[PDB]
Amino acid sequence: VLSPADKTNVKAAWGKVGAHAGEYGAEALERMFLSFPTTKTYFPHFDLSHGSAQVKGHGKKVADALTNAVAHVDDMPNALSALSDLHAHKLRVDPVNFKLLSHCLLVTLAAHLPAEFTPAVHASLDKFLASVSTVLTSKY
Amino acid sequence: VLSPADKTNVKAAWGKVGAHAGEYGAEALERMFLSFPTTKTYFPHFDLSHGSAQVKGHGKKVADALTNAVAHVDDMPNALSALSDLHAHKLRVDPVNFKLLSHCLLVTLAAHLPAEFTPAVHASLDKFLASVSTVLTSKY
Amino acid sequence: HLTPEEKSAVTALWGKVNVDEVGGEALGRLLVVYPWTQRFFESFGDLSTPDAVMGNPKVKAHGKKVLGAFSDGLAHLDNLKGTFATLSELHCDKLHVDPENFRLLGNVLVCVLAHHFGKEFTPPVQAAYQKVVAGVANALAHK
Amino acid sequence: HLTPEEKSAVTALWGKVNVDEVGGEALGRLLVVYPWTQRFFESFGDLSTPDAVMGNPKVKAHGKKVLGAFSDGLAHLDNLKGTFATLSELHCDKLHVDPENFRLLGNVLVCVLAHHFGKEFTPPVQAAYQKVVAGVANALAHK
Ligand code: HEM
Ligand code: HEM
Ligand code: HEM
Ligand code: HEM
Repeated sequence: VLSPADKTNVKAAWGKVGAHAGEYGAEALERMFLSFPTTKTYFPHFDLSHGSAQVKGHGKKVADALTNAVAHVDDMPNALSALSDLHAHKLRVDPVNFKLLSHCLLVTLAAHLPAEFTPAVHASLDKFLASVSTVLTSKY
Repeated sequence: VLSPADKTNVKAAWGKVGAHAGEYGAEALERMFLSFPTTKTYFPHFDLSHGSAQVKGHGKKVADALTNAVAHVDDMPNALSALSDLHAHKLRVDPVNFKLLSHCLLVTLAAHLPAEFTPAVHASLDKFLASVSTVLTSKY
Repeated sequence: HLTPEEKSAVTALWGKVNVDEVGGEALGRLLVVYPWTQRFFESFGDLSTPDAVMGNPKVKAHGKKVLGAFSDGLAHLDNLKGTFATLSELHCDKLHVDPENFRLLGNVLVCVLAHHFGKEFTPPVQAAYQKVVAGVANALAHK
Repeated sequence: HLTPEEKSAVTALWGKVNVDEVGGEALGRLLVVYPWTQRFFESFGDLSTPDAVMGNPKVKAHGKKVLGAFSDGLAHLDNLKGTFATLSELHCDKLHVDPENFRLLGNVLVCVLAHHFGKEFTPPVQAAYQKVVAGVANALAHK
């Protein structure tokens, strides 16, 4: 459960992503695939080499989904319902993989926005990503 | 996130507990303390012997809380705010311990209510207990 | 590992286990309670409802193999690592099963034993089984 | 289990690490991001705001010791299981630190390295460090 302070922290930090949406999304995916090779098993249909067109395109979709989550932070189950059906019902993604991607997202943000990535904001981002993760792994 | 089916299963099953709630709470605690002895460190002030009235008394309180959670299953962060403050802010309970108690509650229910502990009900009780646990380990 | 009285209690209940059903019920319950695990069992066919899962003959037969592996654990308590070496290799290299799931299955087996044995599955008997299932999980995760 | 290319990448980055700061930063973030971990360090006094934590001298001092142990591992990658042999006995027996927390600290350290190094903390560099921190966390959990 996110605090009011968590919600404002996430808004200000994620808002700084802006035009860098696809870029940071693609980088987080690349970090996940290289750091945690078993996650590649969900993408056998992808070219997963550095700079791949498919990973770029997908990174943008992931990052835009999180942007949509931030915009609907108080109504995430409703806003992410189709994405929950995709991940939980169709893809059956092991919840461990959300932890790995969420970690790689935090790493990406820290590498890129060191001013934003204070300990308090790190904490709020981690809670935010865990909540998005719970939504996408549940079916309700 | 709980499905509509999840809420109805939990209501039905926890309803079967009734007068035994206190009793089941105490046994789950006892199961937890014996199977996972590191959890005892949160209770240095308790008599933790088998049959302990202190454990019995606390089991009733845990059970009563779950009943209240069921009653406000759509409103749990609000309904459980006092307990969140206690467990997350004051006691700083490691979230691992909630998984242990939840498991021990499921074991107790299986041992006592075998006709009611169907696979479907087991799944819904698990997701419900996970949700209560998240609320109690959250600072919001 | 286990105290002698833990061993005799554990062994006494294990000898009474419904060998045809218990493993199947644990695997079945894992698939129902933790549905992402169904990803690993696409070759089993229909797993789309709890009834379908629990009655599926591949679930029942594989469950019996899983139970035999736990039994082999109980037969080899001072050498779980060696017993499960080949199985650990399989689950890691070929199957790509995250190890947290080994702990989930072990705990589901405990729930099924409680379900089948009722008040005979006492807190101390549970405590001993928890040691067994954690040992099997650790051993499977070793590689 | 690190390759020579991974060992070279890890070693090169670690040479540039501020040894008096990074450990305190990682421990401080652990206590802020995962506030239950504060339970183990009540002797530190005020840990009640992110600012109180991050500026606590006991956090800074203990984190230096923590960092020093990672540096040990980094100079002995092929034998982390003996490099951390004593420390493992401490956290399990006396301190009762649940193992999930070792992995959390390792990942918080990764976050700190990314924060400090920015674009230099490349995806392959991270991958190598993930092996290091998993190695350390495994080695520490051994008892
Ligand atoms: C922050 C967590 C995540 C978010 C926000 C997210 C978001 C998305 C989005 C927006 C899509 C595209 C759906 C569409 O185009 O209609 C998608 C597809 C997908 N996601 Fe995720 N996802 C997350 C985590 C994961 C994880 C952890 C995995 C597995 C490692 C995963 C595997 C996939 C796969 C396999 C697809 C289908 C890709 C394709 O065929 O094009 N996702 N995800
Ligand atoms: C769903 C799980 C849980 C529920 C519903 C629950 C509920 C409660 C309730 C109702 C109280 C009494 C608060 C009051 O007087 O108003 C309480 C106190 C407490 N709980 Fe929990 N709790 C849960 C899990 C845990 C776990 C996992 C631990 C640690 C292993 C824990 C440790 C405590 C402690 C130490 C107290 C204070 C006891 C005392 O001083 O009397 N709880 N809990
Ligand atoms: C933790 C206790 C577990 C034990 C004792 C166990 C035991 C076994 C055994 C004995 C086999 C048969 C190997 C063979 O045919 O040679 C096997 C295969 C398998 N296990 Fe497990 N396992 C466990 C956990 C898991 C989990 C958690 C999953 C996934 C959720 C899993 C997925 C599989 C799969 C996919 C196979 C291959 C089945 C096939 O298609 O033939 N196992 N396991
Ligand atoms: C996983 C990486 C970790 C490493 C390398 C590590 C290393 C160390 C070292 C070297 C010491 C001895 C410091 C000294 O007194 O000279 C120590 C002590 C300690 N560690 Fe850790 N540790 C780790 C994780 C954790 C975690 C996750 C916790 C709990 C949240 C924890 C709690 C403690 C405590 C309570 C002490 C005793 C410190 C004192 O009061 O003097 N450690 N650790």
